[PDB]
Amino acid sequence: SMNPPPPETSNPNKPKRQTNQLQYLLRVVLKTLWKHQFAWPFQQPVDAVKLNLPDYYKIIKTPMDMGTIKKRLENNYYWNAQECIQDFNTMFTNCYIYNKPGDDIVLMAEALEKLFLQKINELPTEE
Repeated sequence: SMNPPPPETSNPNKPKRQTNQLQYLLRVVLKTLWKHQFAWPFQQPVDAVKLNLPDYYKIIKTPMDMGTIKKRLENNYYWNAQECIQDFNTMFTNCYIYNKPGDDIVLMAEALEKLFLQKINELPTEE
């Protein structure tokens, strides 16, 4: 029922880069999803205590959220675009695992994921 430590956003001995694709992931993809009317549940780690979801971190063992992704992008935490794309996909998948079809939170994730897919479709060639 207690909250775990959040995913790391800093790690000096992890190799990292700022590729043009990673720049697009921050300036286009994250920016588009972050400003959306449905972004708010995804802007920080799930607080299982305040939300009274004591089973959340029993079911979701690889948590991810856009607050973490934002900090990772701002901190140049990633080596490549695939790592960041995986974080977005983990975030959406976690929501679909924990919740059920038609739940408000699932409808919100679906709207954000549609925009994610539209933006990823125009990911530039590396570089």
